[PDB]
Amino acid sequence: APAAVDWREKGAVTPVKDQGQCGSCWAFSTIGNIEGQWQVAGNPLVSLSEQMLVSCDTIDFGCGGGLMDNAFNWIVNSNGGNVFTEASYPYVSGNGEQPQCQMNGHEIGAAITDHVDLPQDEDAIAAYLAENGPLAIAVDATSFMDYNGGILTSCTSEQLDHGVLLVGYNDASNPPYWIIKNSWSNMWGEDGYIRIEKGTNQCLMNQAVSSAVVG
Ligand SMILES: COc1ccc2c(c1)C(=O)N[C@H](C(=O)NC1(C#N)CC1)Cc1ccc(c(Cl)c1)OCCCCO2
Repeated sequence: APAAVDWREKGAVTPVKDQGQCGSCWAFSTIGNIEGQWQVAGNPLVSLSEQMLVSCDTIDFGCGGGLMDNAFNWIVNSNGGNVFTEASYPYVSGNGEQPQCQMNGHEIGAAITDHVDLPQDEDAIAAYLAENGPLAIAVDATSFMDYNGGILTSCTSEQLDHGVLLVGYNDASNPPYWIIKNSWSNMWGEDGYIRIEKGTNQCLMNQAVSSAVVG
């Protein structure tokens, strides 16, 4: 594995979005992973629609939450692997509420076929992240609330409550660390991002790692 990766540089990362007062982090993590897997599949990097999932995902609970795996299933089983652009289906549940699903009028910006679950091991993950790009992961976010910058090495790691996106890492560093993109706008952490210690299962990060599949 490389000493450090960061798919933000490779241009696989859309800007930091805001999920608002709605429990749709599961939908951001999902979309962000599909954003990066589609880019890294050699396409124009494009912003995909989180509102699609929030309003239309019948396997999940919209603004009440969900699982990244179940979004991946619903996009395949229910939407023929199709994903609408942000542009054509903009995010509107920012202040907590859940508009009805509208299937028409939007434009497809990305397609998928399957998803995969990755091992609860950290070098393993580092090995998939660096070969494939941003990975949908779930975290204990308890210590994200008080986060203000730098490398978190004393994270509460007792329960998975939050979907986020893993975009890079760095072993050359003391301690080594992961780069994670959040959905709490660029006014939080380090312009939207948080760095946590790598190699201790910080915030239980290796527990629920997944990614969609393109082509
Ligand atoms: C289909 O709806 C479900 C079903 C089971 C759920 C969860 C949602 C769940 O608790 N999801 C977390 C979540 O939705 N967090 C919110 C935020 N921000 C809405 C509160 C975000 C989340 C939390 C934990 C997690 C995953 Cl993959 C996602 O790993 C699985 C741990 C137990 C599964 O908990």
